[PDB]
Formats: sequence, structure tokens, C-alpha cells
Amino acid sequence: AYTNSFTRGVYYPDKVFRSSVLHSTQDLFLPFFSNVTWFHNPVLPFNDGVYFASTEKSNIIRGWIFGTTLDSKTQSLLIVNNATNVVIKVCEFQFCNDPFNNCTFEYVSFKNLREFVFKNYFKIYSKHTPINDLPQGFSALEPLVDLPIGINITRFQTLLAAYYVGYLQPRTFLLKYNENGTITDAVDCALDPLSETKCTLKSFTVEKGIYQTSNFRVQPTESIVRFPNITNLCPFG
Amino acid sequence: TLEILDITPCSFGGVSVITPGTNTSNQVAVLYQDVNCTEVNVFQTRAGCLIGAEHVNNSYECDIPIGAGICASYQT
Amino acid sequence: QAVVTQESALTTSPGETVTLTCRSSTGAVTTSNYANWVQEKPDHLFTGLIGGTNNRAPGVPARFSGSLIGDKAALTITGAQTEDEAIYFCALWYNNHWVFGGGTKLTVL
Amino acid sequence: QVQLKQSGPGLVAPSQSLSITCTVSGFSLINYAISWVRQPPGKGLEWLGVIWTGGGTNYNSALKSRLSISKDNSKSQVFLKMNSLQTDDTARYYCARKDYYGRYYGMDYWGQGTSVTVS
Amino acid sequence: GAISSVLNDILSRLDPPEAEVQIDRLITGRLQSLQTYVTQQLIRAAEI
Amino acid sequence: GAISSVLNDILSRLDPPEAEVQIDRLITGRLQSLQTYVTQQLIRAAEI
Amino acid sequence: EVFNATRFASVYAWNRKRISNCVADYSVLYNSASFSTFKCYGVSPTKLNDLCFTNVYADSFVIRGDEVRQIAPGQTGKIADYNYKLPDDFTGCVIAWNSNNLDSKVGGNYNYLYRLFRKSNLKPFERDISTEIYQAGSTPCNGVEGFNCYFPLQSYGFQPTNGVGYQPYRVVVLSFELLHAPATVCGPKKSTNLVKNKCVNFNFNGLTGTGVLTESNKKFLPFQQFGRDIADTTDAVRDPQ
Amino acid sequence: NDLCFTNVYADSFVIRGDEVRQIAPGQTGKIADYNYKLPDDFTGCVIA
Ligand SMILES: *[C@@H]1O[C@H](CO)[C@@H](O[C@@H]2O[C@H](CO)[C@@H](O[C@@H]3O[C@H](CO)[C@@H](O)[C@H](O)[C@@H]3O)[C@H](O)[C@H]2NC(C)=O)[C@H](O)[C@H]1NC(C)=O
Ligand SMILES: *[C@@H]1O[C@H](CO)[C@@H](O[C@@H]2O[C@H](CO)[C@@H](O[C@@H]3O[C@H](CO)[C@@H](O)[C@H](O)[C@@H]3O)[C@H](O)[C@H]2NC(C)=O)[C@H](O)[C@H]1NC(C)=O
Ligand SMILES: *[C@@H]1O[C@H](CO)[C@@H](O[C@@H]2O[C@H](CO)[C@@H](O)[C@H](O)[C@H]2NC(C)=O)[C@H](O)[C@H]1NC(C)=O
Ligand SMILES: *[C@@H]1O[C@H](CO)[C@@H](O[C@@H]2O[C@H](CO)[C@@H](O)[C@H](O)[C@H]2NC(C)=O)[C@H](O)[C@H]1NC(C)=O
Ligand SMILES: *[C@@H]1O[C@H](CO)[C@@H](O[C@@H]2O[C@H](CO)[C@@H](O)[C@H](O)[C@H]2NC(C)=O)[C@H](O)[C@H]1NC(C)=O
Ligand SMILES: *[C@@H]1O[C@H](CO)[C@@H](O[C@@H]2O[C@H](CO)[C@@H](O)[C@H](O)[C@H]2NC(C)=O)[C@H](O)[C@H]1NC(C)=O
Ligand SMILES: *[C@@H]1O[C@H](CO[C@@H]2O[C@@H](C)[C@@H](O)[C@@H](O)[C@@H]2O)[C@@H](O)[C@H](O)[C@H]1NC(C)=O
Ligand SMILES: *[C@@H]1O[C@H](CO)[C@@H](O)[C@H](O)[C@H]1NC(C)=O
Repeated sequence: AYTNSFTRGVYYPDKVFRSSVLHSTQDLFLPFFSNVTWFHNPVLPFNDGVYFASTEKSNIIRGWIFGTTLDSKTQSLLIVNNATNVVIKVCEFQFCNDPFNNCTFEYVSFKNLREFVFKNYFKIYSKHTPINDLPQGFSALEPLVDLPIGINITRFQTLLAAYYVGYLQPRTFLLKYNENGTITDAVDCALDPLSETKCTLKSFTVEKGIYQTSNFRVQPTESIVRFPNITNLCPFG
Repeated sequence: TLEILDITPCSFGGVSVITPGTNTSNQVAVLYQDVNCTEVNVFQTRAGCLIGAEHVNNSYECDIPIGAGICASYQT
Repeated sequence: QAVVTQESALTTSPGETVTLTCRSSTGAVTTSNYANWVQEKPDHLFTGLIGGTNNRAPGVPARFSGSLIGDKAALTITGAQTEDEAIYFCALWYNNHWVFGGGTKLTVL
Repeated sequence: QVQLKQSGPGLVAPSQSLSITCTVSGFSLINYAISWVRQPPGKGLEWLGVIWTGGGTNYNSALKSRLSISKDNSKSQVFLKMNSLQTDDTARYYCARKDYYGRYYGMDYWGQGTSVTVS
Repeated sequence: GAISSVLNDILSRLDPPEAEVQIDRLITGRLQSLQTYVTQQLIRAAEI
Repeated sequence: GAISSVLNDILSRLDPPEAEVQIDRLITGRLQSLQTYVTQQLIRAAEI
Repeated sequence: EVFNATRFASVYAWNRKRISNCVADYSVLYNSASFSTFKCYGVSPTKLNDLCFTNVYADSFVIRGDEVRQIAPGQTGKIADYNYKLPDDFTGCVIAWNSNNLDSKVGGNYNYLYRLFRKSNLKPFERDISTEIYQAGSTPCNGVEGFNCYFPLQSYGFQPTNGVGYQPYRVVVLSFELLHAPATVCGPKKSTNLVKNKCVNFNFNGLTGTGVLTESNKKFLPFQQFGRDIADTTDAVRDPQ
Repeated sequence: NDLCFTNVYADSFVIRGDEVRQIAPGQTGKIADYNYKLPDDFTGCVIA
């Protein structure tokens, strides 16, 4: 099926504080109100980043597999949860086509709504929230781990009842930082003209009036080359 | 062919956002300055094409000025 | 379309130049099918004389001079009194494989 | 100095198998290719086959597919294998160096020769 | 100061790693001319 | 135009003979911005 | 370990190792056994001991003696094209030194491999590991290595009696970042005790400045590292120790 | 086709196939030596 992410998928883009300030940033974000593919476990692509969400009770959601070919030929990343611990490893795995060598790395460390952002070296952000099909809420995502491995990624599959997958686009966002320095709101600077106005004013309330926001410029369509009448051909003949 | 061609520069212009204060509503109208409307509730004015606003007959005092004797306002 | 031949007969007095022609089955040979000239000493010693249908090999004297003189591949050696007593083979690159010539016996004076 | 070496017992009876090896110095198998030629007693030389510089073999079309040639990039050795001999196969066999990269596209050097006789 | 005034001619003729110098020269010149125009308009506006 | 807007980072990374170019880039930019501000203040003060 | 490493990779498979989370000591390496070219961009070599870096990539390969010239950001040549592309605004240091004593062997070392053929120039830090047979001729090859069909990998032939410009130079490129993430590699500079409530010059992880440091009542979140003001001026810091 | 040259010079010779082979840049023959010769480095195109 399909769903729309109302106001979800904002992560602290960097490791710098702020307080009671409106900060404009440009990075890979999930566009507001966009299409999220709602599933129930095929191999999805990994376009430029992934917003992933799940709501599970008995922890059916367990992990993820990332890679290019998802087989022994090429490298691949496995993140798995066991009651023992969480295992993150990148190797030249041999992946069964129905998930249930040369290893270079290892790391060990409805009401439940779990949000994740996987972007590319590999950065993983997350949040766990109590919930009551995505909600209308707004929760910033705090950074969780950075893997300095730099593998080549094009596809991923989830290692498992209901999860939502969206993809990230290079958008500009206006973030509102409150006193404790937690992102409390955000405006997508390209969703609609009112949002463009808010971003231009660097404010969240726009007083009545007429404001100039951007520039319309019709683009060219084709190339035209013309030259004089072709004659007087050289008498090689 | 011995023909003469005019060169006009491709249309450009400002885009202006006509908003009642977000306290009143989230609705918006958009003015594309100095462009015929075909290029872009479309209305033609000496300022350009106005999209999203309804061109009533009768006149009221000016609320949000546009240009060449047109104003926009938020009314029922 | 595979015949390779040489005159198998050569004898040049010193001071006069001679041309020996190797003829394939495709008529006039083009450089596209690369031509090679190799020399056989009576002690089963081999060396490269001409390559690329026009190019002399490295280390063989410039007195050896081979070109596409005729329609078919050819070789020209200026007369020498002693060191020219040897066998010569022509080689042509068919699309798939190499064909080697019959061999020509030179007996100066 | 650039040089080609090839070694083997040579003396074979009919219908059994013997293999010949060519060992090289002064150049790499990566910058060159190796071709093999064969010299029966009193008859003209014939082309056996070629190993490409970076993998991939070729063999004479009329020559049987029941044979293989092999090489060593690191230690610079090449091996030719014949798995069954017949009395027409007696000849002297030569390894040779081919430089298709170089301006002298044709074979540059040749082996020192091994006698192979039947009975 | 740039070798030519046409931005496309600078871009298509000179090497991209060095063209930034010529582009910067044009950018400073044109920005200065624009600021001069704006200041003149500001003063004339006060007079009007 | 300089590598980094932090003049302490330029002076902590580069060596004095070369750094002068980057510092000069910053100095021209900042001096032009300050002059623009001062001119705007003069005009606005006349209005007031 | 990298500098004293005996076995070096091929140039087209130039080996990249990340270095991070260690105190480095660049001055002792700069004091050199006559390295052919310790040449640095974007940083002064004497100061290297002072800056803190996020990560320091180190790339290693062995090339010809005189071709080292090609290891530059704005450079052209076969190596810069089909082997290694230094991006413009490169912020690091290039190290090269002759390795004729070790690498080159009598008669010519032939296991060293440099490529000569590719469709286009390599991207910045591109690894064309694949060895597909080049369609050098206009006609497709599809596995043919004929006279006009060529292989993209070529050996070098390092012999001791070659030209001095052709002797084996080992080359290591150090690429720095100079970003503001937790700078986990830094020079051997000592720590120092802290003093508050006084105008003092300070260096926190290479973040330098002058100011009076006071105990602050901000609520940093655990992943935060420092604070910034309304107009991008560092307002608060987390003490490393 | 794209490029333009100052002037076009055409030489017409009747020569045998061997002489035609001899009529090549740098080729050596009696025809090349005496009948027709040209500078080796000079750009030339021959239609036979
Ligand atoms: C991944 O692990 C596998 C095994 O777990 C290893 O691959 C083996 O070792 C090398 C790669 O390091 C390769 O063998 C090579 O073969 C070529 C000729 O075919 C030649 O250069 C050498 O003889 C070398 O042994 C190959 O990948 C494989 N060896 C086999 C199949 O015999 C290796 O540890 C890791 N790398 C790769 C690429 O597999
Ligand atoms: C990272 O992995 C990707 C995925 O394999 C590779 O980049 C590009 O991948 C495409 C296919 O995903 C390949 O090019 C195309 O292959 C398809 C196969 O059907 C076909 O339409 C064409 O033959 C086309 O060439 C190719 O593997 C690759 N293309 C490139 C690099 O131009 C590649 O392995 C990695 N990409 C990186 C590191 O940028
Ligand atoms: C910032 O965080 C604090 C605590 O996490 C919260 O604000 C507190 O609100 C209660 C209600 O009076 C009191 O404890 C204090 O007035 C506040 N500060 C602290 C430290 O407790 C709230 O989450 C945030 N403060 C806001 C939104 O004003
Ligand atoms: C905007 O639209 C039309 C065409 O899209 C414009 O083009 C012509 O303009 C001339 C002079 O203004 C008119 O006489 C023609 O009738 C127009 N062509 C049409 C209407 O097809 C025109 O400039 C604009 N029309 C307005 C402002 O009414
Ligand atoms: C008020 O609105 C319309 C335009 O919005 C006015 O313009 C046209 O007037 C003629 C009068 O003969 C009508 O026939 C047209 O239908 C009107 N245009 C449109 C688009 O409707 C018009 O004066 C007014 N409309 C009324 C009074 O019905
Ligand atoms: C060397 O530096 C480390 C930095 O981690 C010190 O280890 C601890 O660091 C944590 C940081 O939150 C603090 O609790 C203390 O600064 C340190 N605690 C302990 C128990 O060591 C370490 O102490 C430093 N070395 C010395 C001798 O002080
Ligand atoms: C903004 O409006 C807030 C209350 O809204 C009131 O009711 C709506 C339906 C409109 O009629 C609006 O004009 C009214 O004001 C109040 O906070 C306040 O009146 C307005 N101004 C500010 C600064 O909040
Ligand atoms: C989700 O995708 C569908 C396409 O089937 C599209 O019609 C719909 O508008 C999208 N959702 C939103 C909120 O735009």
C-alpha cells in the first residue's frame, strides 16, 4: 500500500548545540507529506538514504541487510538484534534468498513506534517513541552510530509485521530549536509557496502582505545552428 | 533566406506570495510578475498573472496592494 | 583459402638487390593481415626480419628491407657474401591464426 | 638479458603423454604474450597456439581440444601439455614471445628448442 | 581585468581550474557597479 | 574566497608567507561589508 | 606499520587505510631519511603536530621514480587519469621516497601493475578494480586479445640498472579532513590543567580562542559536542577529559 | 570536414602498386626518391 508521512523524519544534522533559534540547513531529508511504501519482505533499493519505521510488539522486526548484490560476490552489511546483543558486521556474506567470510569489522552494543534513518560513510539515526498508519506527531531523531567503512550500497532488505519505507531527497529545512535545544518544529522550504515565504522571512509566522520569494525564468528547449547557403564545392572531382 | 528575425529574451520575473497573516488562514495567492499567464483561478493584471484569487466585480478600499489599481484581500 | 608459398629459391651476387615474394590465397595482401619474415640458420636458429607488413624487426640490420613491394608480401636483401646463407619464411595473420611460409634457400655465389 | 628457455625429456613412445615447459627471463607475461611453434624433421614450421597476456587461451582449430597449455605469472614459467601422442607428432617444439603491445607486433623471441621423438 | 567580458567565452576558453580567477574579477567588478547604482538611487530617493 | 572564515584557523594552519593572500581576501571582503553598513547608516540618519 | 610495510599494493588497487583514534607524531616522520618529496598542500608541514583531525586517510602505492610529479590536485597524466585522482582543494600531504634498495630486483620486477587504458579519467579516489579486457580497437573484442584488442593492465619492469627517474618510488598520500566532528587524531601536544573565571587563551581539541570560561547551566544532550550562538560564534564547549 | 585550411595543394601521379606503396610518408623506393617526393612530417592524405 501507500501512506503519507505527515511531519516525520527530522534528525539533528550535525553535532552542534543551539537554543531558541531558527536555523536553516540543507541536507538529505524526507520531504513532508511524501509517499511512504507501507509493507507487510522484498529487497528494496537504497536510493540516496532510507527513512524506515516499524511498530512491533513481539520484536518481529529484527535487523537489516544492506549491499549491492547481497551475495558472496560483493561486500554487504548486516545489522541484527539478538537478546544477547546487537551485532553489526560487514563481510562478503553468503545471503540466503529468504533471510531468516572475509570479515573486516564487528560491533557489539501497537504502542512501540521505532523510527530510523540510514544514510551514506554510513550514518544511522534512530528514535523509540510510545505510540497509539503513521501519526501526525513531530519527534526529532538523535544520532546513534557512524560506521567508517565506506562500502558501496545500492539495495537493502529487512531481516524479520508492518514497516514503512521512504527515501530521502536533498531538501532545505528550517529547524526551530527551543530552550533545551531540542528541535521542536520544522518547515520544508520547498513544499508550497507559504513554506517558501516562511523560509525567506526566517520566521514561523508571516504577517499579512505581499512578499517576494523567488524568480520565474522559462528555460530553453533546443539548440539552433544556422549558416550561409552551402555551395561552391571545391573541385576535387 | 533573406528574412529578419526579432530576438526577444526569454521570460523572467519575480514570484510574489500574497498572504493574509497566518493568524487568519494558511491560504495563499501567487503573483507572477510581468509574464503572460499562459507560460506558467488565473487572472491577468498589468502586474502579471495572479493565481489563486477570485476577481470580484465591486470595489473596496485597498487591503494588499498589487499594482496598476488592483488590491487583494481575504473575505468571505 | 589457406595456401602459403615461397619461391624456395634465391641466389644473389654481392652488390645487387633481390626481391623474394610470398603469395597468399587472398590475392594482394593488405597490412590488415600482418606479414612477418623470419630467418632460419642451418642450426635451427630463428630470428625476426620483418613485421607489420612494412616494419623491420628490432636488432636485424637495415640492409634487410621488407615492404609490400608487389601485390603480395615481399622482402629485399642487399647482396652479402657470407651471412645471407639461410632460410627465410613469410608469415600472414589470418583472422583466427598464423600461417608460416615454406622457406627459401639463399646460396650466394 | 632477454632469453627464452624450454626443457623436457622429449623421448616418448606412441600413445602416451609428455609435456613441455618454457621458462622466461628479462620480461613479464603481463607485457607480452607467448606463442608456440613446432618443427618436424625437415618440414616447415607450424603454429600451435598462443596464450594471451592477461588470461584466456587460444589453440589451433584443427589441433585437438584434448590438450591444454598452462603458465605461471609469478615465477615466469609456461607449460604445454599433450595428453596422447602419435608417431606423426614427433617434432621439435619451440616456445616464443609475442609483443602485440609493442610497435614490433610480431613474435620477438623464440625458444632454444627441444627434440621430441617417437620410439 | 578579466581576459574577456563574455562569461561563456571565459568558461569555454580558459581551463576550469583557473577560470575562477577571471570569474572572481568579473564578480567583484559587477557587484561594485551594482552597489554604486543602488547607493545613487538611495540618495535620489531621499531627494524625491 | 579564503579557505576558512576563521582567521585563527588560517593562521594556525598555513605558513606566514603564503597565509597573507587568504588573510587579504578576508580583509577586502570585511572592509567592503563595513563600508556598506556605514553608508546605509549615514542615509538612514539623514532621514531620521 | 604503513611506512615500514614491506609488501605494497598495485597502483590501480592502491591500498587505502583509515587512521583514527590514536595520537600521531608527524615531526619525527618529517625528520626524514631523505624522503624524495615531503610536499604538503593546505597545511604547513611544521605545524602538522598542532592540528587535530577527524580522520587521516593514508593511501599507499609504488610508482616510477620521476612520475611522482603527477601526484597533485591540478595535474594531468596517465597516472592521474587511470590510476589516482586527487580532488581539487586537496587538504593533505604527499610523501614519496626512492625504494630502489628493496622493491627493484635484478632483471626487472614485473609483478608491479599499472593500468594504461580506461573509458574516461578516474573520479576523485576511484578504484577500477575490475580487469575486463579493453575494447581498445574500434571493433568489439568480447574476449579477444588480438593485435588491435588490448588488455588494460600492464607490468612495469623494475630493474636496478634502470634510469634514476625510473627507479621504484614508494608514495603515500595522507589526506586530512580539518572538519569539526570529534577530532580523534591529534598531535603529541600535552594536556594541561583547567582554570575558570579568568580571561585565558584556550585550545580544546584544536578549537582555539581567548575568553573567560565559566561553569554553564546548559542542557547539552549526550551526543552534543559544543554550542553555537545566534550568529555562529562558539558559545559553550564540552571538556574532553 | 570540420577543419579549414589556408590552401589545398593536389599532386597527381601515375604509379604502380609497388610505387604506390613506395608513395607513402617516409617510404623508400626509386619512385619516392626521384619520381615523387614529399616532406615526411607534412600532413598528407593519399587517394589511390
Ligand atoms: C575472500 O576470501 C576468499 C576465500 O574465503 C579468498 O579468495 C581466494 O584467494 C584469492 C583472493 O585473495 C583468489 O585466488 C587467486 O587466484 C588467482 C588466479 O585465479 C591468482 O591471482 C592467485 O592464485 C590467487 O590465489 C580467489 O579470490 C580465491 N582463491 C581461489 C578461489 O582459489 C580471499 O581470501 C578473499 N578474496 C577474494 C577475492 O575472494
Ligand atoms: C556500486 O554498485 C553499483 C550497483 O551494482 C554499481 O554501479 C553501477 O551499477 C550498474 C547496475 O546497478 C551497472 O551499470 C549498468 O549495469 C546494468 C546491468 O544490467 C546495465 O544496464 C548496464 O551494463 C550498465 O552498465 C554497473 O555495475 C555500475 N555502473 C557504473 C559504475 O557506471 C557499482 O558496482 C558501484 N558503483 C559505484 C562504486 O559508483
Ligand atoms: C526543558 O527540560 C526541562 C526538564 O527536562 C523541562 O522544563 C522543566 O519544567 C518543569 C515545570 O516547572 C520544571 O522542572 C522546570 O521549570 C523546567 N526545567 C527543569 C530543568 O526541570 C522541559 O522539558 C523543558 N523546558 C521547557 C519546555 O520550558
Ligand atoms: C496574454 O496572452 C496572449 C496570448 O497568449 C498575448 O498575445 C497577444 O497579444 C496581442 C497584443 O497584446 C493581442 O492583440 C493578441 O490577441 C494576443 N493573442 C491572443 C490573445 O491569442 C497577449 O499579450 C496577452 N493577452 C491579454 C493581456 O489579454
Ligand atoms: C463580474 O465578473 C465578470 C468577470 O469576473 C465580469 O465580466 C464579464 O461581463 C460580461 C458582461 O456582458 C459577462 O457576459 C461575462 O460573463 C463576464 N465575465 C465572466 C468571466 O463572467 C462581469 O461584469 C460580472 N459578472 C456578472 C455581473 O455576472
Ligand atoms: C586520560 O583520559 C581519559 C579520558 O577518558 C580519562 O578517563 C576518564 O574520562 C572520563 C570522561 O568522562 C572521566 O570520568 C575522567 O576524566 C576519567 N576517569 C577515570 C576513572 O579515569 C583518564 O582519567 C585520563 N588519565 C588520567 C591519568 O587522568
Ligand atoms: C492572532 O490571533 C490569535 C487568536 O486568533 C483570533 O481568532 C482568529 C479566528 C482570528 O480572528 C484572529 O484574528 C484572532 O486574533 C491571538 O493570539 C491574537 O489575537 C492574534 N495576534 C497574535 C500576535 O497572536
Ligand atoms: C502517494 O502516491 C500516490 C500514487 O499512487 C499519489 O497519488 C498520492 O498523492 C501520494 N500521496 C500523497 C500524500 O501525495
